[PDB]
Amino acid sequence: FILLKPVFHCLNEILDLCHSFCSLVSQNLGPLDERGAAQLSILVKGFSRQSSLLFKILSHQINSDLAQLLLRLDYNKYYTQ
Amino acid sequence: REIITLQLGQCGNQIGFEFWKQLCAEHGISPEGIVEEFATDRKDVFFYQADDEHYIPRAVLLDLEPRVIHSILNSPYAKLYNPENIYLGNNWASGFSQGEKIHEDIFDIIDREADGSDSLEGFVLCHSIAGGTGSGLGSYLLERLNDRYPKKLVQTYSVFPNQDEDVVVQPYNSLLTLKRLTQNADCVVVLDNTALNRIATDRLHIQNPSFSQINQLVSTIMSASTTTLRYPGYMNNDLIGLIASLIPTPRLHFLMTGYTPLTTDKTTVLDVMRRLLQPKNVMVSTNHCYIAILNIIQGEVDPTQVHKSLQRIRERKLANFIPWGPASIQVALSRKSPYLPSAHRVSGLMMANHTSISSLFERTCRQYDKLRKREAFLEQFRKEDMFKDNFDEMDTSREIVQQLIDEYHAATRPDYISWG
Amino acid sequence: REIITLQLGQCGNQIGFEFWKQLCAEHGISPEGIVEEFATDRKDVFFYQADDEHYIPRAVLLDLEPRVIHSILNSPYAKLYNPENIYLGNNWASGFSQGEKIHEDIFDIIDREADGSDSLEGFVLCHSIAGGTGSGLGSYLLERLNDRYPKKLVQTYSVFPNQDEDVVVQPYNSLLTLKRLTQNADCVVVLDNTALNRIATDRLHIQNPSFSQINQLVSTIMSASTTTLRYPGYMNNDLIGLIASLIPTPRLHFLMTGYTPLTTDKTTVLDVMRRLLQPKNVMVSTNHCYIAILNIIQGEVDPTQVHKSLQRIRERKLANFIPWGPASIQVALSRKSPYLPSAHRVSGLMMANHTSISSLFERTCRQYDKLRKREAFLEQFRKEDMFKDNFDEMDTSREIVQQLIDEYHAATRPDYISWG
Repeated sequence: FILLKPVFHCLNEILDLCHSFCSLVSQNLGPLDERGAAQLSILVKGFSRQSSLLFKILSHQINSDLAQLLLRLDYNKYYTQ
Repeated sequence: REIITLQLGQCGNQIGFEFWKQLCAEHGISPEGIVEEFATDRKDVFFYQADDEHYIPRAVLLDLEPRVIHSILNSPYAKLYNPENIYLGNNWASGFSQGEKIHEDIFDIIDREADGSDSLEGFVLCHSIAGGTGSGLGSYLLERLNDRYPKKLVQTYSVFPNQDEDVVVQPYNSLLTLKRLTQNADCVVVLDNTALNRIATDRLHIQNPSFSQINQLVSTIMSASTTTLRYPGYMNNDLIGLIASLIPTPRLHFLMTGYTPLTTDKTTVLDVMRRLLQPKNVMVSTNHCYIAILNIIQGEVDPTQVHKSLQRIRERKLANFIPWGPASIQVALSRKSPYLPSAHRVSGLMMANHTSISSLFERTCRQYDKLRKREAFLEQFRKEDMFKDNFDEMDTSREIVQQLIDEYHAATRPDYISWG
Repeated sequence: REIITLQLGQCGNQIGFEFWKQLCAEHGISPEGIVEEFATDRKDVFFYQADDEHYIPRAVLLDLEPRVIHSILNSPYAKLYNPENIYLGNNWASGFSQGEKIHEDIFDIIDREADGSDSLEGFVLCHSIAGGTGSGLGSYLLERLNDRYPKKLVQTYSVFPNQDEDVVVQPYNSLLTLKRLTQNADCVVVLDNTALNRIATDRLHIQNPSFSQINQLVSTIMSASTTTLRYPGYMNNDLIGLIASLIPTPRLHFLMTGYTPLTTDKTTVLDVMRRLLQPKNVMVSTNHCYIAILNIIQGEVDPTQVHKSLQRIRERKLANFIPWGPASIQVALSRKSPYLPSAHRVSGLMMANHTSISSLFERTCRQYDKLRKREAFLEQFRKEDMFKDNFDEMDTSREIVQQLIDEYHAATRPDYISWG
């Protein structure tokens, strides 16, 4: 799917925000509410937003792409929300 | 990084013995450790490489009051396992105390292997719960390893004993082992003596020699659980990578097993998934739900049908689960090895986090609570009382395991987002 | 979608054995199930495809107190039928009770085949009415399948026993079976022991070994009744598509049989039709009428003459029927197979709904009523009494079968538009 710009340019930021979160958790083993909580709540809401957006996009209709949906649809998790 | 298996206790040594024999036959290894002439596998994790193709496994065999370790020695495979790392009661306290005096030399045996390996990821314990000598010593060693290797991880192939309930102090022993395992073990794969015995009655007429035959079942589970590491693949090319999906929260790290062709002595992937999801293939004896499921199939598997197989399994809805966790079942593939029989060309296994095992924990806590009110078996042996005069480590274990039970049922609840 | 045949009971297993052997010889299949070297047919529906051209039928062989199933095993065709799906009284209640305890494992056997198939349309039961072990167990299993598979359909090749009236509890057993069949079976094809024995005396001198030889007659009917599905055609390319024509109202789902060359060991379609409608070729023993009739012809049949034949039969007016349903007769064609003898090049069969069978049901209801008043054979074996203390399912079956008899005669009446 690298050809199409939107899906690529959204999965990339899905990975990059996860990089930032991985950094935040990596910082300390002690609990961190030192603005980490604020950006972390922002992060979970934003990641839910973009993940559900790409879910809507997934749902040439190639079998691999359409079949990949039902892994997540097993729980119906993002659609139910 | 290479894995070292810390097989301890009589039962644990028996199952580690057979596991290494099973991987000898499966891999290109002879009973003397020589590369087989008849012989594509990543053997480096589990087998140390000698110069003259002596594939010696990284097994640490710990014996206490040895009886069956002499039998292990007088075997054709004694030359196969030669790191030369064997160093000489039925109570948990007795085993713990006996371990405490020899802790340094057994740990120097640990250090030698850790140094000899290029690198080290994991300690895999063939631990026995309430195993007399095995328990207590295994709990002590478990507490020691995490401290000295904080970054490193410990898995425990715990053979949880349920034999329809001889040792009278079983609930006490198992209770203490579970406290140590709940706070000081990175992962646990639970097995059940009664469950494997019931499978044994199902598949065969064997009832009386249950232990000897059930050892084979345990060996098959243990080898299949690692086959994806032992053979290259696209994903789960390392232990932690496999383990992560299986354990979503630290406390709930106990994993149920299952195997599709229990009579492994063509079938499509759709069939093997569904067969696996019924309870007969499961080897473990208010709403209840899985937290997460994983499955690995080794055989002549068509690639385009695996995704469609998971599609169909979703339609069947045979595995009912609505946990806090979002982890959906994933269909994984591994390589069936050559040189061994290919009966049942397609054969699969599942490893999963389920709330049902809380019941099995609560049964031994129930036996313990009854026995504790009676005080019928406090044992009162001078070892027992001198080691624990307060008898309050038992209560600490009771509250910790009760927290574990409550955490399981809270995971069943819709609101495990809150503290469990 | 593929059909699974649920052959049960000693007699049912005998006829399923012969039917699958017949389709082995007819299709390109050996007693070892390998494709014939000497060998255009739709073998998908009835025969599962193995990788090495092992054409295993989707037969479920159920044994209870096995005697003849051992004889089935020690046969050349044992490798032909190897799904490995065989799992171990003369009273209906005893058979029902024995079935209940093993219902889960046999149903898992059902599930496995339904799953291994790409898809499933139908369950075809080689059921034996008042078959001792066969009856009761077949009724229970019939009650289970519709519940577990509401969309799916069940056909029953019931060999209704008439032997001129040893088992003394035949009317009771058959009575309960018919209740379960009337409410829980989508279709039934009825056959008669006296009728086939009378034909046996007609065509041959065989009198004493009736059962062994009559098996062949039954097998011919069973194979010919499916030939249009087994071999593709312009019409009736599915079981349900055929079934619709034959069963017009859900209650009246019991089907008459007939075969033109009973001595099948050139004849024009006109000839075979006017032969077939005669009562000698019929294989079953106040105005009375057909509800609907269907004929399938397999042979060297000219196409232009078939419609002219149907016209000629309409003039010729043998089949007398003024039912509430307009369905009279339609001429259908199937392909005669190669490699087997083509003696009687043109050979035909008919499936029909006829009101006459109400007489045969009422005969066993008459025997049951007389036996019930005498109260001579309640059996009252502790099994019978504990399972049925009230003995009121007999009365429920009596009222249900009496409804069926009244519905048949109401179908004869001009006003089945009103409730029957």
